[PDB]
Amino acid sequence: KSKELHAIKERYLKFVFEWDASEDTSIDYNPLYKERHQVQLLGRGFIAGIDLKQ
Amino acid sequence: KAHPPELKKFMDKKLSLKLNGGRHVQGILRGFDPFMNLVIDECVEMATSGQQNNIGMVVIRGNSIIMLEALERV
Amino acid sequence: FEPLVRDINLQDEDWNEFNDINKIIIRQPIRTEYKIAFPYLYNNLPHHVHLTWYHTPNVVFIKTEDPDLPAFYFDPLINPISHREPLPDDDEEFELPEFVEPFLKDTPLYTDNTANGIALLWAPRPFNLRSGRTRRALDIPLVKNWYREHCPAGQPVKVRVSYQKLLKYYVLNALKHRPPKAQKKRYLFRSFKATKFFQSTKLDWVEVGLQVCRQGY
Amino acid sequence: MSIGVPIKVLHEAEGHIVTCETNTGEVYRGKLIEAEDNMNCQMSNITVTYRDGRVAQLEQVYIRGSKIRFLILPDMLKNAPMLK
Amino acid sequence: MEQTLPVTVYEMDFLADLMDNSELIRNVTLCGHLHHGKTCFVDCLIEQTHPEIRKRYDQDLCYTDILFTEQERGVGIKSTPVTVVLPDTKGKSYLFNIMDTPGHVNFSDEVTAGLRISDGVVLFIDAAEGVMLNTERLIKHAVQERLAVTVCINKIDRLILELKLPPTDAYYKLRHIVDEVNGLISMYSTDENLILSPLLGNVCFSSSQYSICFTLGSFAKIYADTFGDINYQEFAKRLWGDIYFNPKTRKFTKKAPTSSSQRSFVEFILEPLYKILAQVVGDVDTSLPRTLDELGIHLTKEELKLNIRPLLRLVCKKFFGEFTGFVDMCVQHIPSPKVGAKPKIEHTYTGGVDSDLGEAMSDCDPDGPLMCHTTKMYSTDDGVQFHAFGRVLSGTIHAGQPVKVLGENYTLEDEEDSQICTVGRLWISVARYHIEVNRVPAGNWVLIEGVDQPIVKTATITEPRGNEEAQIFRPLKFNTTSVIKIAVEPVNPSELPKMLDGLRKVNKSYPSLTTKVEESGEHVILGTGELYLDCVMHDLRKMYSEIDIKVADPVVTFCETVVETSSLKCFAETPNKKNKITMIAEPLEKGLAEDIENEVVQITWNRKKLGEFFQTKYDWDLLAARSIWAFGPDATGPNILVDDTLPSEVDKALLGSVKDSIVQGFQWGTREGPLCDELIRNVKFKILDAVVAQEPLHRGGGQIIPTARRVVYSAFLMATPRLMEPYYFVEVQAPADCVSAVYTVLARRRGHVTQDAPIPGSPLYTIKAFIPAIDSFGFETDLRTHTQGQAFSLSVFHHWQIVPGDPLDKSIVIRPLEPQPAPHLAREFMIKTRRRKGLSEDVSISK
Amino acid sequence: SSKMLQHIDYRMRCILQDGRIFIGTFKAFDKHMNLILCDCDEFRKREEKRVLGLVLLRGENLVSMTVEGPPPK
Ligand SMILES: Nc1nc2c(ncn2[C@@H]2O[C@H](COP(=O)(O)OP(=O)(O)OP(=O)(O)O)[C@@H](O)[C@H]2O)c(=O)[nH]1
Repeated sequence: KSKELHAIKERYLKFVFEWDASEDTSIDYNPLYKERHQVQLLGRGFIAGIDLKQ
Repeated sequence: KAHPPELKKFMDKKLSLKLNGGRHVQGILRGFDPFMNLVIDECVEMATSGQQNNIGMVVIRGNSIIMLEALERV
Repeated sequence: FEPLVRDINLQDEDWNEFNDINKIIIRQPIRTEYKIAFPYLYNNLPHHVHLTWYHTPNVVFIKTEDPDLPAFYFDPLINPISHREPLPDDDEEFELPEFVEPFLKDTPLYTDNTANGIALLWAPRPFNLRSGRTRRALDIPLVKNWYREHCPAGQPVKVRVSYQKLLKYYVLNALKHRPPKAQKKRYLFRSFKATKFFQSTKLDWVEVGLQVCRQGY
Repeated sequence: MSIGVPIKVLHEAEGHIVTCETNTGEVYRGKLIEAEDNMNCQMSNITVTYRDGRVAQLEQVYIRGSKIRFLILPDMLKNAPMLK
Repeated sequence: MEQTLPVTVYEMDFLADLMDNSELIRNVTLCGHLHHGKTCFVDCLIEQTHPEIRKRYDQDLCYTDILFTEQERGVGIKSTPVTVVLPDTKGKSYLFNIMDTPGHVNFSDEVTAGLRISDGVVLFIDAAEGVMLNTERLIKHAVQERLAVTVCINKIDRLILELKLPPTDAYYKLRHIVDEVNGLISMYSTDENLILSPLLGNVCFSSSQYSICFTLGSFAKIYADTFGDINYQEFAKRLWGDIYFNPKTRKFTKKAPTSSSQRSFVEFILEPLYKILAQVVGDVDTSLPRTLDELGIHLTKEELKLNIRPLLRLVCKKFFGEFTGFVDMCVQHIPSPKVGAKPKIEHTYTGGVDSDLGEAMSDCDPDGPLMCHTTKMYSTDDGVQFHAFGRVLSGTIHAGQPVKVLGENYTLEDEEDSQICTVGRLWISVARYHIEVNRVPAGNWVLIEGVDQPIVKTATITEPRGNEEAQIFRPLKFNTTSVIKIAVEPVNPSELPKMLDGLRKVNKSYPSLTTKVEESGEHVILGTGELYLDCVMHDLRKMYSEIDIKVADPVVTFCETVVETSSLKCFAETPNKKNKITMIAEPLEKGLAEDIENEVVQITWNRKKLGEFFQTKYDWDLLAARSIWAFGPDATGPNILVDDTLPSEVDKALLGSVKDSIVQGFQWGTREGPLCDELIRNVKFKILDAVVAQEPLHRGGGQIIPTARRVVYSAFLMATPRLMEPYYFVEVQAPADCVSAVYTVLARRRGHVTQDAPIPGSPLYTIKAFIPAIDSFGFETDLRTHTQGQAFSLSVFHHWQIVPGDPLDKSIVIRPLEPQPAPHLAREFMIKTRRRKGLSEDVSISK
Repeated sequence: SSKMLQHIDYRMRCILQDGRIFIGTFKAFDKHMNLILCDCDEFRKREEKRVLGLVLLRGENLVSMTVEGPPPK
């Protein structure tokens, strides 16, 4: 709500080996763009890499 | 392979059928065969003499059939 | 990325009778995704806007689970079909000749490698192929399709920043890509072997590694 | 290998104007409605000329295929893909 | 002729000679839901009629999505005409004029433009998806425009390769699709002669990706060509429905022999196709050459080395061959221009079939008066000059022939809209290359050059010095209403004329585009949706005007209405203070406005039929039922004007002198509206007392019309005014798991879900919901992002509903940049729209 | 039957059962020997030529045929 209104107002008015966390994106206010519904792939497809049993 | 000739549009239809020896025949169609041998109801002879002679149930060899015309509108 | 070209800013456009914020009805904010999806509607001065690929029909592929089922089988994941015609009469004299049967009648409907052969249609490249040209070992990125996925929610911030940074260089490579220049085939090692100063053999890789280490030293 | 080209050309002639000359020397010019593998022609709007030269009008005609001497087809059929 | 063209299976001389015989021409439009396979078909046919133009192995050559944005978006945006000569099953050749129409619900105007100049419709339906939203909408539109309807169930391979249904269940799915189409047709049409069934040859089965296209007759002909002694026409009559084959008696019965017996369609058609596909995709190395030997297909060695998809395409192409089933369908069940001319003149000609010119047009005689109707305008890539496109309903158009072009406002008494022009060139339009010709007879489609100057949307091209009593064809009646509204303004005000010229050009391109200039000097574009306006602005900025254009926020068009009867009977007098009118305003009965707009009632009816209709349908007495004066701002506006003046109180003969002016005043007043200069909807205006000055020098003209408009406004303002939102109808297809996510996305935008239901034979679900148009911008993107792309939605305008708040309430305080609560949405929608229009800040409620 | 594919496109005169002569361009033939002759003219005996065009004659009345002119351009 407050971040909602603030976004509306804004729109209309050394060797660093590790990346700085300030460069992160996806720090969003809309709950639809944070809690994205996860694809289930009919319960038979799985994401690569992660352990299958998990 | 002898496909039946298409006369279903000429079904139940008053027709004039001319012949080999200059003969000509009139009536209504009731059926055919792949040899187009033709059955006629209410057949009328009307030979070249000019007098119409009626017979009725007749069946004609297709080998002598020259030309089929539907007098009534199809 | 960084700004492609210095231009006007969101704080640089003065109030006009056009863009007056008192004439604007706000229901839901115009997110950046809305401006990417329709670059010519939600955006002023669109340049270098590559139109995104619109919807692709949903591939309703039923992944098999048990190989002891028929290849063509009404899977429970498929919603049932609720049951409920100028046909000729039986007495109509139409008979099918003696030597006429459906085209492939002896051929079985499905073989023991039909379910697997269909699942290969939707396999990612190169598993949807059956022939091709060999690639170099270093030209095969095994994780390139890992970081092209969505940023994984719940991972620490370092992981997500790594994902985005990998995507940045991927996009830069795909964008700054230049055509390979035309040239005339000249090979260094063939030239070396042509001269009398070099000779060929066949050694273990470790031995050659030791030789290269000592030679560099 | 089964059905000859001229029968195919006659099939193409359906819908055009055709003139038909049967063994009795009778000329039938009219719109060809249908044709079969045999020369059985169902053809319409006939301007029919007899041997003596008398001309008549007859709206529907069906000619037995065995009893055609020759059939004159419209010239645009010379460009049929089947004639190449 | 004399134009370098791709080599064809036929020769263009044959094509030119076919155009003269109107009985061998088929004017067909391809329509269907989005991405239902309508475009390969065209190349899936261009390839079969163009040996050198082939589809790429890994990429489909759309060949009719010739546009830039069409090629990147992969979405049909504009109709593309294709003229090809296609052979029949019997070897006969017909000339086909095919209209490839876009399937997106936003671009329905292109579909109506195609439907106007077409005699038949081929509806494409995905075999897996089934009957979707646009399929129903296009069925309704086609049966309403009196077009022959045929169905092509495309993408049947999805039943085999994706869903992997058993052949019997694939048959059930196909029968269910056909039954759904039949039910829709019977719903939107009264006469029964449009029964769709593969037994009648109406329905074809196809898979354009793999070059499969067969009817029952074509497959029976494949059998006959293999085994000579069978009659394929009688065979085809037993290949559908609950008719089973008995191999012992070699006869087809209506009862299954014993048990485990399959229907004829499964045994003879579906099972062989299943086996072909299964062999190709599973046993290509093991047991493919043997089956190919059985079917008589011999593939060369380098041909068997192909990938599975090109190999399947090639095998099916060899087995099936040309698309003769499609041509059989369209020849048997789509009228030729000669036969279909009469319904076309009956429906789309203002003069009616009975007119003398109507008769000559209904004959479709190419030696008669010229009568060409153009509905599409195609711009050359330079974007300077356009080319009109339409069919020649009568006569014959020639290159270099001067013509008289009639606009949309041209009447037989106002002959000022007509303009003489000179035809420059004529092209027989094909998808990509234009084949220039010298003349085009009746019944054909022609691309005309030189008549683009005086036309905006549609035209009727006739001959000068003849055809004096030549009227026009009715302007296109579209499926939807343009609601989404955006404003445009050049970045540099110096180049305003350039943007105006570009606006004229885009108005020419898009049939349903409405560009208007508001009172405040604001240029406004009306569109159907986000994609529609996106592509409109893409064309405007890049194609027609090379300047930079600013775009305002999207907004919708509102409508104004009432909810009770006016408290005090309003009155208004002329400046002469002699003529006085008294009116009251009350809301119309439920469901009457829709009856009025949909031409269920017309004021052209005699007073008797009007009265009886109102009496039997809405409980009106004869006095009021026959008392109707006008029917809203247009001839079919959703408002009614009724006179309750008693014969004793006011002399009716004198009232007739001012009837013709009160009607105009009421029409203009409803056209403007007092709240925010929006249309008035669903309002009944009753006149109670009309004091008329006897002297005609005092009444009539510019004295009584403004009084009528003012009294209309004041009467409207007494009964509680309300605003009206356009409501969108959204259909969403999504898997079972993402249904809840769809609900969550909808709940945030004032959405109200009507129904979710499984798609029979598919693992997906259809969610149908209602969403306000204004609370819909980015809804598609929200739904496709929250669901990771697994849910897709198409939205179309449905109806008008009242905004929750009360527009006339000064107690509400609104901040400039915050979303408002529903209790006072109407107040914001009203004042902000007024500010946008440039009017005062608030209304002045008075008498 | 190469004995007549060799004769295609050649200007051919064919003799009919009733004595009619048909001169034209040989286009096509079938097993029943129905002939396709384009820009065909008929010669009857008193000399007279009647231009007819594309003639499809049934095999019944065809008797004898002979090359008269080389294929045109
Ligand atoms: N599985 C399958 N996919 C097909 C078939 N035919 C086409 N497609 C694909 O489905 C999509 C449909 O694209 P088009 O055929 O161009 O779409 P359209 O029907 O013209 O509709 P619009 O996008 O509105 O123009 C593309 O990805 C095609 O390659 C088919 O028979 N089977």
